[PDB]
Amino acid sequence: PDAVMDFRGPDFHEPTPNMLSYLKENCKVIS
Amino acid sequence: GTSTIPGFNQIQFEGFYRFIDQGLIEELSKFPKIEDIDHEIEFQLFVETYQLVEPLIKERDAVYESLTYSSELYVSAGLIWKTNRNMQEQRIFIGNIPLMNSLGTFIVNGIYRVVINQILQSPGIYYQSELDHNGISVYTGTIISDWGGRLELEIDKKARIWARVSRKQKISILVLSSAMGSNLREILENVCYPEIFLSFLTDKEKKKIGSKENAILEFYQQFSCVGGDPIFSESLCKELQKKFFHQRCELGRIGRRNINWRLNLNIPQNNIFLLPRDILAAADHLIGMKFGMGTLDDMNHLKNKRIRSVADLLQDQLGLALARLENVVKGTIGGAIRHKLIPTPQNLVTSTPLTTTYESFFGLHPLSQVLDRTNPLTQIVHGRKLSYLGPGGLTGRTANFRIRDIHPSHYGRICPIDTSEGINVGLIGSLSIHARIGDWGSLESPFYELVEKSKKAQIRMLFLSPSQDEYYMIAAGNSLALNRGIQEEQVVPARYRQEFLTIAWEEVHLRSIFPFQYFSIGASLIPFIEHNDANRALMSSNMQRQAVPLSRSEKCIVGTGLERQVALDSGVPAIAEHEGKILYTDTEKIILSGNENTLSIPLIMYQRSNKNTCMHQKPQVRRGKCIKKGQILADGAATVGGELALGKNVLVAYMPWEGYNFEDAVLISECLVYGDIYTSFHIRKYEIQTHVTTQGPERITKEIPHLEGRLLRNLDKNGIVMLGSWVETGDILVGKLTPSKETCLKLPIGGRGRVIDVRWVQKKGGSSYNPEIIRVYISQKREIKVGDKVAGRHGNKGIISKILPRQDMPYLQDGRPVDMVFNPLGVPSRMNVGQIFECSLGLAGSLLDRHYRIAPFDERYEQEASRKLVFSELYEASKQTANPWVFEPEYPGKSRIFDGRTGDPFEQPVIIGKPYILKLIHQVDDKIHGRSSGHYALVTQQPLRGRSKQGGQRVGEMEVWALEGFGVAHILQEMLTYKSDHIRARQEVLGTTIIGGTIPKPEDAPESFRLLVRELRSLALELNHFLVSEKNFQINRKEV
Amino acid sequence: EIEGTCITRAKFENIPHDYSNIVGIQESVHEILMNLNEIVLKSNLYGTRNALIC
Amino acid sequence: FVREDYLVRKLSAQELQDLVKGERKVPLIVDFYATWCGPCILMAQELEMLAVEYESNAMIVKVDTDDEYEFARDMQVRGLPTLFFISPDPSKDAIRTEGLIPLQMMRDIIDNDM
RNA sequence: CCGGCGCGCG
Repeated sequence: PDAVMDFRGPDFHEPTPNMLSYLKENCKVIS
Repeated sequence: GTSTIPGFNQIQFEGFYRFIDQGLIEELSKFPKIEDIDHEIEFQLFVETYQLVEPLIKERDAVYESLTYSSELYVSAGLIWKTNRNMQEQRIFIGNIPLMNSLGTFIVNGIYRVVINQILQSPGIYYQSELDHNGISVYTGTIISDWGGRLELEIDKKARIWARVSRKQKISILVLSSAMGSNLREILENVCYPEIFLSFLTDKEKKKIGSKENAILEFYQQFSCVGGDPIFSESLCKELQKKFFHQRCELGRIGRRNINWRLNLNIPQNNIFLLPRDILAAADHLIGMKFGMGTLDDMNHLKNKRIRSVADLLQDQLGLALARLENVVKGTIGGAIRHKLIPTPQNLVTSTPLTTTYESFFGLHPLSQVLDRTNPLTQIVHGRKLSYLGPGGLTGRTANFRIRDIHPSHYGRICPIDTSEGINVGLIGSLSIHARIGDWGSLESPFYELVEKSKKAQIRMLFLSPSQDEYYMIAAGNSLALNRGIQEEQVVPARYRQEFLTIAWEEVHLRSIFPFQYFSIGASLIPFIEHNDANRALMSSNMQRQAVPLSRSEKCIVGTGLERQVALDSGVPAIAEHEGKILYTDTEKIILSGNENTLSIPLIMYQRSNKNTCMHQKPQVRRGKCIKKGQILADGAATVGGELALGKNVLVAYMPWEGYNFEDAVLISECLVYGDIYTSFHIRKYEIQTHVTTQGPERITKEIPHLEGRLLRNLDKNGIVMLGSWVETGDILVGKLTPSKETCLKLPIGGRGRVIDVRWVQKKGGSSYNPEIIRVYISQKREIKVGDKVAGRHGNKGIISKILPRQDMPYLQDGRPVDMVFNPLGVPSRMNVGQIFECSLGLAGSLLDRHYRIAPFDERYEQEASRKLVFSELYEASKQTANPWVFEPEYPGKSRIFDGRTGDPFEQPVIIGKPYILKLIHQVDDKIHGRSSGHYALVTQQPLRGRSKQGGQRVGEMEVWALEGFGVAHILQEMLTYKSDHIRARQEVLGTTIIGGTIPKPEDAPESFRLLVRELRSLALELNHFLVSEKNFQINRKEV
Repeated sequence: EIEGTCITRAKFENIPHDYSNIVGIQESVHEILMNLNEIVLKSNLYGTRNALIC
Repeated sequence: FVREDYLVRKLSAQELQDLVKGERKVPLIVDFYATWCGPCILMAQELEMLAVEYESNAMIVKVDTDDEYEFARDMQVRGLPTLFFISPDPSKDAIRTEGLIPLQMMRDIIDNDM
């Protein structure tokens, strides 16, 4: 009843990246 | 999504990223190299130099001060002055491109917006046959282009083929075929029936066919229905090409794909135009199918559909944006040329085309909607909707009755339960949990492949489009069955060719193994859903979207295990973006430091949604705790420990109690009131704007004439209500004077509360006066009351009609009174048995200190799987806690309870438990309305419409029929003349009733009849009302 | 029918409204009020007595 | 701009040999795992947490036995999950732990044995 | 104080 959900567990997708940071990471938006 | 449930916003996330990569480049092309008529000045864009820069305003700032979250577009242009033969290239400014949030929503003018997906008929060739008046079968083949252009090929009674374009414009195939240049010789050889085409060759058509141009002119005559002989010209073909070839002959990449399949053609993919062979090949099947060769096309099949995401909608508006820019430049280059000046490339292009067409796309387009922020469940399900409506789609009146039905191609792609209620039923869908949008606009769901021994099969999870869905034998059963034979010969239910079979395992290709495969988020939050009738599942999904976040939240004892998925993908909780350690925590912020990177995460404190619901976050970690990237840091509203928490676990009995739970009424205890179990915060926003009038701009001041100091007691020196003041109905919020009449902002009826936020802000503009805006936010603590609506997750809704003291409620054998009493008669008619399972298991979990997250359809393991789970957990709680009433061997789940008023037991055992009950937005204090008199409409002079406008109630024609059925002719006249629109008689009724001196008959016409007479006068018609005296037969003209 | 003694009204000094924070205090005003509501007192007498937290 | 989701790095047998040969300041923790092994998922999560805890004071690496089966057999690996705690001092001897040991046990080994 | 569009409730 007091369990905290572990979002890095085997039943979860990969952490959702920041959209702006994802765009900048792939070199699509300049600073 | 091969091995886990995918992100609920992954379709929005991937669509927008596709637009950035390929949508911009594919649309920045096609931009014409703009040249003047003289060809002197040539303006062009260098699309390979296009760039986007990160927005200058932060995403929090964009919504805070009503801005738009967008990024700059900075392509480069080259202007050619052949007069000087010199080139100038500069980084010109094109516009602002809105940016999608990680949650999948845009921000325009400080308003969250969501772009929903659309369903429409996929391009290709479609074969249909419709009966005529006499029942003679008439076949038809229809070409659908990339823009909805329909080219109908029809067979008439005389077997003559006509390429119908409109309801009247009819053109033969030979003229159309020879319009493009198909010589009459080769048309006959490429079909199996040269005779049929030759039989319809009148001597007039042959001469026009013989030459290419005469076919074009005749085709124009039949297509345009214009009297006279047109002259062949280059402009005529271009005019026809835009109207006909541009809209009815470009298939596209998808359109070519289907035509190659349905017409069985080996044509290269790159050919995105309707080749002339396709038309001639289509006529072969069309005539050939008339003789039993083939099958008709299923129009409701999902393999004949496409899905347009935010990628297609944002790219299309860019097609309008740049086409709107070229018309701006053409006027600009022509204007500067007439002045013989050399304009810099920046001054030839303004940012209005891109910025405005995106500003007006979210504002006006039906597929762009305001994000619903009632609770975390509404934030994510709104973005996953599929609609047949919108531009290019059928309307509710337009919608066919065979549509709105469930098609076998929907399984795993469109939820069969979730749909809208009302006229739009069956037209607004919802994506399944595991559904994915393919690369052809088709929906895909994952299936597990069973293959032979000699096959690698590295990944056996393959996503299946509806086109290939039919031709696989897909089973949903299990392999827990053995007889004296072998396992491969055991039979299981399966799907094949849109039907349900029962075949052996050795003939099964794919298995459906995911538990939430066929459902949407709403239906996937219902525990024991397989015991509820599917009719209530639709209602239950809607009610969960209306749940109000409570001032304190708690997790459900019984769930499905999807609550953690909903919490993660909603963005309401705080999720770490970097691994590290927790160093500091408080209400306003959480400080996380990891790998020499120290971040500070602010927490939302008592913020307002678009639905007047409070948003609030509390920390979920302590100082000194190590954190992984992607793990929870804090809990938001309606979220506990990383799970969706929309309700409370309360003690509940299912019995009738003295008629106070009659029909759907709910009897509750005072403990739910003074315990603040169902207390919610509600925040309204009141805005006032300052405008510049002819007499002068509006002024804001504390000093207001003809007002008491008691009303203005909460104002500051500037004239605005003080932060942290308890306002009242009729109190003053913003004191404003219009030259000066009082035009101040007052608190409406029932809005009493505490002022929590004031925003005195100026919008900087190019005028000498800047519009001042004031926003007052008022919190209202609403405990549960009589008339509020509560519901469970099984379609069990009800109104609170009675609140009792705890000593009056029925109580259990441990002496505890129950909190709610529900009518047991609501189960058999509503056929939702899953609520009986949940309440018994919720009681067991509370005693055992356990929570349960149960996937649906647990009877796939064994018969009565839910019964064994609930009964064994009820007995475990009974045995461990020494509470023999919790599990009764005589009648499991039911126990004898006692009357709180007499102490005597009720005769029959009562099913008791601890279910999960939600509090809904539909409640009193937002629905109670009253009116004596007041403001009336300007034209009809009838009382206004709406509770917010202090309007009256309408007595429609069906209510007039009832009054005529009773014969109450004087009640009817009151509601027709001097309570609605008889201006003279309304003022006399107000006077007589205050002196109590009898109301006389109006005897004159109301303003609605006089309004009709004038309108009839405007049509040169006179309508006179005459009274003929029965005494002397004198005709009297009534004033009208 | 059994009566009890409880805290019914608390007065602050530098608070705009009960939905705000105090710098250096981990709990907001709302949490402080909720904690004050949970204090169990005992008394045999009636009347509106006042206490002090300083 | 986007941080990586995993801090434990996968190394080859040759890369691990070079790492062990070279000068080491912090303890080196070598994990042997296989993706088909059920217990290795929990060990993977535990080692991610351990890597988060020991930012620069330890080095966590993993070796897949489906790529270095002979190397794992040489290193006296009898099953999965198997951990090797290698001290920075060459004079001392490494510690092999077999099974899903607790995170506190890993912390104790690193603190008081490496 | 006027109409369209979208979303809902019974």
